[PDB]
Amino acid sequence: EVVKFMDVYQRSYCHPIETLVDIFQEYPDEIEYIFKPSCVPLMRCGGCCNDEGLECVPTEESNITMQIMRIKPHQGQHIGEMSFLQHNKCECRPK
Amino acid sequence: EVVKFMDVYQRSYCHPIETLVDIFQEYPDEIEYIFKPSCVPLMRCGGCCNDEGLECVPTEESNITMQIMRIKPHQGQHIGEMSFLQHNKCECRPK
Amino acid sequence: VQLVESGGGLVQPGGSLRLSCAASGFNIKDTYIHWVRQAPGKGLEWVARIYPTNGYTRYADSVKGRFTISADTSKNTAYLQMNSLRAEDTAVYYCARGGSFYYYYMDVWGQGTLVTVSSASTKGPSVFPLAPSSGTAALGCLVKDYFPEPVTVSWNSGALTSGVHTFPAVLQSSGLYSLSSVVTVPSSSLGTQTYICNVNHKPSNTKVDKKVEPK
Amino acid sequence: EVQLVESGGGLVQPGGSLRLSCAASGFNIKDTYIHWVRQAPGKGLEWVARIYPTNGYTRYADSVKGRFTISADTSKNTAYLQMNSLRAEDTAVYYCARGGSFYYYYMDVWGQGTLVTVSSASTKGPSVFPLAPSSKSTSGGTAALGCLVKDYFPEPVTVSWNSGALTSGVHTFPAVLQSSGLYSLSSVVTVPSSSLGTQTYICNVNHKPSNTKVDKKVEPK
Amino acid sequence: DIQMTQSPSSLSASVGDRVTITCRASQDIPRSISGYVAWYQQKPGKAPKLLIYWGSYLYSGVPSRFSGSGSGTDFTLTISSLQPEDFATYYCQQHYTTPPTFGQGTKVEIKRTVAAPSVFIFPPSDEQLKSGTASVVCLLNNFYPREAKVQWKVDNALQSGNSQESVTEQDSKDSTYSLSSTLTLSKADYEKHKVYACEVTHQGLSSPVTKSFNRG
Amino acid sequence: DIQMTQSPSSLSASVGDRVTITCRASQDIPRSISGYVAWYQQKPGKAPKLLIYWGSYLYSGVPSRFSGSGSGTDFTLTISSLQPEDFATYYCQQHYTTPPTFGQGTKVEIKRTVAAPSVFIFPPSDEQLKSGTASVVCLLNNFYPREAKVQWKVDNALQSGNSQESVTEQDSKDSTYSLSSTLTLSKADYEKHKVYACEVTHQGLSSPVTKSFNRG
Ligand SMILES: [Cl-]
Repeated sequence: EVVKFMDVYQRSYCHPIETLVDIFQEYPDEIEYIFKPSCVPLMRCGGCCNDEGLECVPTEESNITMQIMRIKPHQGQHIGEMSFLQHNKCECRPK
Repeated sequence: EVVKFMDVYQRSYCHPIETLVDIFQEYPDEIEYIFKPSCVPLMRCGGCCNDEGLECVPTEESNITMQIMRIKPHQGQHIGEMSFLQHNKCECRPK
Repeated sequence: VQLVESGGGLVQPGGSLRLSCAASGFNIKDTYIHWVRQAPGKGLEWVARIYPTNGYTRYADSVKGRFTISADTSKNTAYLQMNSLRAEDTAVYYCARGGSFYYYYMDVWGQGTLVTVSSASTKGPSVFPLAPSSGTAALGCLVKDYFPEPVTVSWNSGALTSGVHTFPAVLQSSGLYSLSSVVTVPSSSLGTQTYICNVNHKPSNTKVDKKVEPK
Repeated sequence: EVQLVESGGGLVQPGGSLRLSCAASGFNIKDTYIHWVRQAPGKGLEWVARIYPTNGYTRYADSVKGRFTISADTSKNTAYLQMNSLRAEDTAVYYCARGGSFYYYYMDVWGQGTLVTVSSASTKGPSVFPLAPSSKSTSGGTAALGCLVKDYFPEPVTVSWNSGALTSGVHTFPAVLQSSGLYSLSSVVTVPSSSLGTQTYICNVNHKPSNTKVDKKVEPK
Repeated sequence: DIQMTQSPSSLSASVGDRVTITCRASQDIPRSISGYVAWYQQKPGKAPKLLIYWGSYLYSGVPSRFSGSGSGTDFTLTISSLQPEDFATYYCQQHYTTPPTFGQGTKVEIKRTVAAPSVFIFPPSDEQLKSGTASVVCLLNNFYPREAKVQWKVDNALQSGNSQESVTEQDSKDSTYSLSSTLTLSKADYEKHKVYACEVTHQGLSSPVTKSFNRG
Repeated sequence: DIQMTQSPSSLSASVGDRVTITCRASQDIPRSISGYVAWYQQKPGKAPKLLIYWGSYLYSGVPSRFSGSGSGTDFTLTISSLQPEDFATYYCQQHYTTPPTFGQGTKVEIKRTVAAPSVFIFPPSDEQLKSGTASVVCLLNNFYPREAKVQWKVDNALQSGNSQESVTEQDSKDSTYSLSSTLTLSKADYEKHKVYACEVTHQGLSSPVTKSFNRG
């Protein structure tokens, strides 16, 4: 069975979606620890704009705090509370 | 409230998730056309394995067919049935 | 959102004429603009298209090397320069847009402008009454001997429209056009209500009113 | 079933050397850390060393640095602690332990432990004497009997009763250190006095350090 | 260069009917491909108006009785409930490629109940006679169907080669036609005769209707 | 180098009680941080056994009466319903850093109903007497609490400096202790005297219990 064009368009247009984000990318400067899990489920802006001059970006953000295992390899481990960015509303905007 | 570690671990482990995939990356050879929408929602393997020698990969695949607008700039447009890969089951596997 | 063509008229074979298309409510910058024509009693024939920003153009084979399409983004106006005209170029010319670069359908059209390619010369009509005298009366105006088309007719400055039939012009064996406009009215109103036909032939700057009463 | 079994402990003189072994089964030591942890008599737990078998990465407590060496043979699934330059303070039960995985820093499986005694004194096998009920007839229907295991070095001794088949009511006492510098203990067991005269009670004593293995019948006189 | 073949060329249907019009591309295009056709409506003396785009999408403001579909080479416009105001020529257009091209059109006429013409005759004006020509006009008003016959009798002699008819486009509210017949004589010839008549045949009329006047 | 300070050093609690044991890290660690401590149980002559890991997770197979919690510097092990078999020393361990380090331990004794000792006396064996020494043993069997007093009387004269006691670890099923007292005399001294006795005081006993024998 075939997905109709207006359904595809609509499901794929710029909106907040559950995205699995590598933690090291949210904390690029971290040089002490590796993380377990190495990625977290965040509501984030995804999808497309139909428009090579527009990009899908957040208008309304919030924080969420998670417990993440932090391992300093060959030294030890603990669990730390970590803060991440989440996107509540997305709009398509000039670059 | 804080997301508990065992909830984060579980939600983030390697599984099929709805992912927005740019069409030009599924059809790297098709420079002739622009696509509208430029990306499609596909069930794909995401999340983490928590072992740098394991990676999240598909064990069971299927096709899905979607109608995509294809524009050949300054020539015309039509709607074409296009086929994509989808992931039904994901496992963590040696790399 | 609107398009308004101007510039049509009579022109001799071998001659030249330029048409204009003024846009409002959108910027022609963002879309394609097309010319499409229609010979009398025939179908639609695409002639040309422009992408105003970079000035990219495409033409039908039937006008290639004779017509040129252009756009002035600052004036929000498109143009069709027509050279080496032949009788077959005679047609109503429409301006149309695509709605966007990603749309190849034409969603807004102007009203059209007539181009007549003939060696014959302009001639304003005479206007004669078609008087009644037999609860319903007919009357009218005969608009005779003109060139080129078109003529417009209204009744009572446009306030009378119910029951008006303005006929399509016929080409007389002289090579001049003629038409009639009629309207049906309550016969009881004759004597107290007056009926004027307002005729306009812009090609010859003729603008006449004619009172039509019984004798 | 996951297990660790240490061996190699014994008596050793100050300045001497000894090597301990830890054999794993039911998992591969390749996939985790293996630790040694020790316990001096009456004291707490003291981590001594850790190895990551694959690459052979090692870490040590300061108290054994430059004297002890930890290693693993992945093909034999065995870990080792080489102990040199031993002092009296090194005396302890030494445990082998694994951390569940490279990502686990707790220790989930421990072996049974092996005793290391660092002393200049020398091995001496015990004498074993019976502790025979005074009477033979009783007020409570219950008789005590036992074995006195006297004058030995180093620890430990094991005692069983009737080749291990009699366990209910057995108390083997912790050894006491006598004036002489030798250990001594007793093992006792309570039994139905009515059974004396028809049932026999043997104590099985083993002092591996001196290869002493004695059985002693304990009866009223 | 894709030609579109539209069918039928013309049709006659009644108010409320489901009307179906078809378009076919000249080039072989597979059924996986769709959405490359637009449909337009053109009323007399008016610009075309977009009804349907990308094969099946209803344009903003168009009544919902209009729809379309298709794939491969074959597209359809459907009018689910035909209205009197739907009298028009319908055109398809392809924009799979450029040049974009149009079908030749489909003329939809509204079939309605029969209605006889009201007939009227007009002498030439005294003003016209001064210039040396006489036009006599016969008017057939608000009739259906379009087929009608109009004969000029001058002193009972039938005329030929000196009249011209015009007929309006079908009316967009009541679906009728009107027709004019204009007889053109020189003043000289006009003044030589007395009785001028117009004889009208139409299926709405039990027998011919005649209207006449005598020059005085 | 993180030290862990465990408390209490020892305690006495009853079957069914909720028992709480505490561990504190020497280094200042914020309350956002948790999960760096494991808890172990060690029974006498046995290896330690993991109870709780990552601060609060119950290890596979451990009874659910055990739990743990904590954050920052402060961790707790809780035994929700203390059982006789829970007699042991409990150790925490940190693995925030390496060297991993252990607290000093907490000795949990089970507090039970009082039970008087059954007392027994053993003469020295004829075999031992040949070698020139006489050990006389007094056994106090299956008593509670641990505090007990044992006096040797040789021909009614009280002895001192010539005996040694040993007491077992608390029993893991009935929560009692046993104690041995061993009087050591030369054969010569042993043979000079006739009546050998053991006098036992314990809170379970309404008055001292004496057991004796006469050499012969
Ligand atoms: Cl080190």
